[PDB]
Amino acid sequence: KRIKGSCTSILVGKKASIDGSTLISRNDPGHEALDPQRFVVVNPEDQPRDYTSVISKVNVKLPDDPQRYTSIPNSILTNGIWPAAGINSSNVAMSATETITTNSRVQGLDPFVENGLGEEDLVTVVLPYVKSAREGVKRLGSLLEEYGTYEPNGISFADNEEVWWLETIGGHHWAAVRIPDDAYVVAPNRMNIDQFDFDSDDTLCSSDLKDLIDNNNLNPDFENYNLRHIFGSASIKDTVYNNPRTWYGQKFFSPDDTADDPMEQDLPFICHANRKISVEDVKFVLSSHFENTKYDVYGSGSQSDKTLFRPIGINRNHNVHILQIRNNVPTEIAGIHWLAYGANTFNTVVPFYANVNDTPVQYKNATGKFDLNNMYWLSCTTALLGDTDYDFYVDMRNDYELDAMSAYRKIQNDTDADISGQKDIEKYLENANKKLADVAFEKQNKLLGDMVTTGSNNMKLRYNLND
Amino acid sequence: KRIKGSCTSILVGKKASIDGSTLISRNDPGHEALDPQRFVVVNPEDQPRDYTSVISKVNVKLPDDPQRYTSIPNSILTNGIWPAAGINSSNVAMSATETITTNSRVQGLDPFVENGLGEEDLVTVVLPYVKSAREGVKRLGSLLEEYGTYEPNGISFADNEEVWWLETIGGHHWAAVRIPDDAYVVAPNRMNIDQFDFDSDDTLCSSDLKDLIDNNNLNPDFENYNLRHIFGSASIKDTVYNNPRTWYGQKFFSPDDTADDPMEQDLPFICHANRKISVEDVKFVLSSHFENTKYDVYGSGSQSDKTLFRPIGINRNHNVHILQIRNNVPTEIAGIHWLAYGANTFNTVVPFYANVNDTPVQYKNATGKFDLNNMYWLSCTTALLGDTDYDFYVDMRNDYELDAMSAYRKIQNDTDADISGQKDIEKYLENANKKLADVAFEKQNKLLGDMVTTGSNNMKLRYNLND
Ligand SMILES: [Co+2]
Ligand SMILES: [Co+2]
Ligand SMILES: [Co+2]
Repeated sequence: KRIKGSCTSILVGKKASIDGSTLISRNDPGHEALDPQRFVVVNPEDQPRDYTSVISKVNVKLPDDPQRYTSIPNSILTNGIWPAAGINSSNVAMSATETITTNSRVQGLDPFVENGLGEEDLVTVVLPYVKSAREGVKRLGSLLEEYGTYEPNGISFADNEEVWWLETIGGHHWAAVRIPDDAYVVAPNRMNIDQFDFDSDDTLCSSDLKDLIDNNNLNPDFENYNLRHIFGSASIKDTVYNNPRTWYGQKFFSPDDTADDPMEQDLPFICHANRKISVEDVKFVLSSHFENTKYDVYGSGSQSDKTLFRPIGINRNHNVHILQIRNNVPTEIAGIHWLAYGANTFNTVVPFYANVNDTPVQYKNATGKFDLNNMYWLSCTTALLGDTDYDFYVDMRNDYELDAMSAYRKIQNDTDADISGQKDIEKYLENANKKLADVAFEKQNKLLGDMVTTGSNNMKLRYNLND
Repeated sequence: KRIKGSCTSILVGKKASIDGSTLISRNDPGHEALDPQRFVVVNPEDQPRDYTSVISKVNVKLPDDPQRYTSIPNSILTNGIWPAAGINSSNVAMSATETITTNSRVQGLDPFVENGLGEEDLVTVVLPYVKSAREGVKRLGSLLEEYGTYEPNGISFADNEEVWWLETIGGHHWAAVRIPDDAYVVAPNRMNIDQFDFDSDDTLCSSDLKDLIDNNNLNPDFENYNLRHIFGSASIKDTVYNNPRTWYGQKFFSPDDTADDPMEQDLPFICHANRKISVEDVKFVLSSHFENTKYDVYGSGSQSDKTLFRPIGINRNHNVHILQIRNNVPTEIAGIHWLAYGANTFNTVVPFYANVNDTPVQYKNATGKFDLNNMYWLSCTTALLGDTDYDFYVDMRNDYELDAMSAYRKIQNDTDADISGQKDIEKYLENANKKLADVAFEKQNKLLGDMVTTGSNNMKLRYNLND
């Protein structure tokens, strides 16, 4: 047995969002436990042409024309801080942090390959060599066929037009679905793809997948093809660890199409919300642990409805990551990395422009010993002070996030609105990303001050007396 | 009154399964507690021609042409280790470990015969002399009429075409139903056969059964014949000990045709699933404790709608045995003994080929004192280590079972795919069986290492903390 944790992905098609962007997202648990959030640029320079896989050490030959891409690194690993997600210079987004499920019937036919690729390799070997989400699908599929994989994975791709969800199937097979423009998906650590039309333009798969199913008695259904019925799981672990997370998201976006059983094994894959979806919505769902009277995590009653469902995106590590490819803006400022910051219950997402060659100084320094001029330690301070009397800080937490998002959006809007006469767009965007980093810091500083100010004024008469 | 245990049987017709096989199954009563369980081949020589019944010592003369059959034994008795189930060289499967019920009106007419056959005799005196599921039914019926029985029993027979369920009735009578091709049955320790057509090609019974009923006011119903209404029980014990097990299986396979009362006395015998049934499905149901939200064994809060409704297969004594006769392959490799291994919450089923003259060296040795090279002792260790922190080990346990099953199926598929050019099929299958026993061992060995490794690092920062 080995490594890896719990993740929830939300995909939004370009007509399903409030601003016409595509959205792919994820929340992330860490394995060891320090979470300084960094984002990194990988220039064609730094891209290997003879790549060696992280766990398996197999050697992979990569094309010689890699695109610059921005990367979001991860946990403790067995070989270097591999990219979990990213946006390349063609505005293609990819995220490969969603472990899914399988079953023993297909594994008996196409087993995990112990010397295969793992999810740690996927962004590196796919993202720099494709100019569309759909190319991302075909290239990854072709690489699974060639090198195999030792894991069950779900991978999201997006560009300004399309969103694709790819699922690996056994050691070498795969299947993928184009999310409709007006649709959204909530996907936990369980194989998600349901009804599947091999003919469709909206689908892609191993060229032998249908024959693989038909010739080996893999299909449990009397009619049609449901890929997660065929290749996935419907286990006991799913009902408490995966399905309630799907259910919760679908209850939020589609309250009138979603019944009341968080354990349901056949919640639809593709959904239609009753309204357009914002970045704030996605952030909330990826942050929120089922909270209305039902399933806190936790407080006032019940706990006969509790302890045994799985919180999102809290257990914790709490990093929400949202990749947005916008429309109706010049293509050079379209790619946005909404990066987590962080941390505890005081996390926000900061909208960095992805189209840059260098990063704000904060994300290459240390992050050595405690220093309140450093964003990490300031966050840790705010985090720790937060659990003092935490529902004395619950209402100033919501104001903090609101006020910080507001400040981030002001910068994004001002930057977008003044793009037209700029002679150096890349430096222009570097400067915006540095304004964002600065206000993210200033906001948490204002937060530390407000907590201490009102805390010292409450602790003062939690000690009881006088007029 | 005297000996015996709790059993649940599941029967699947050849069009009801995912792979075109017939399935008969049972989970296994603990006798006392010796649960290293054997796999045994019985050659025609070792078959008595003058058989002596186990308890009653009555003498039964058997034909002189017995077929080779594989047998699955037990522990404690007053005489030996009788075969509970088996597959013969004609690919007929039989299982006789399902005690049922009766009533005083039929017993008042045809009492149990104190010196008759009991379930310990049935496989031995039926299986070696029949070439079809249906012949097994006719022979058992004839043997009950002749020697009588002291018990109420349910017996399943299968070949590659048909599945039959026979129920003994009083001292000498019996009735049997052919399970339809597209149907399945969940049958606990209660007389199961309901609506009954004497005329039918799909039924067999005592030639006087209808007359017995009509002439003795045995029929409680205004119209037609329901055999368990007439001959069986609808008792208080049935509502908590039998019916919930039936209900649970029917909820799992036929969720939209099954209501929500587990105590229901009139759940149908024959059922139609909403999907095709896998070996994995059958294993899960025969293993599973009634879970989720309502009634575990045991759990959530608060424990009186959580009950005297009892777990199958937790009492505990979890040996799942599935007899499969495949179609889809040559007849020489069609009979599969899915055998338990085992044990505690750490059991899997291994698909041993039944068409062999010898058994893996595993099931011929001692079974002496503690030795970690022995499958039994290795199993006890992982089992005991399992109840330290039982849901620190539950998620690596679901992966253990999944991963072992996959490795088994890989071997099964490879063995099957290369059968046509084999010159010594018997030696070929013995070798495959030895691969299976080995990998099952190897897989349990890897589990011990993984359990100890993760255990050694979690209880170790019961430090209560810090990096
Ligand atoms: Co067509
Ligand atoms: Co350009
Ligand atoms: Co039918």
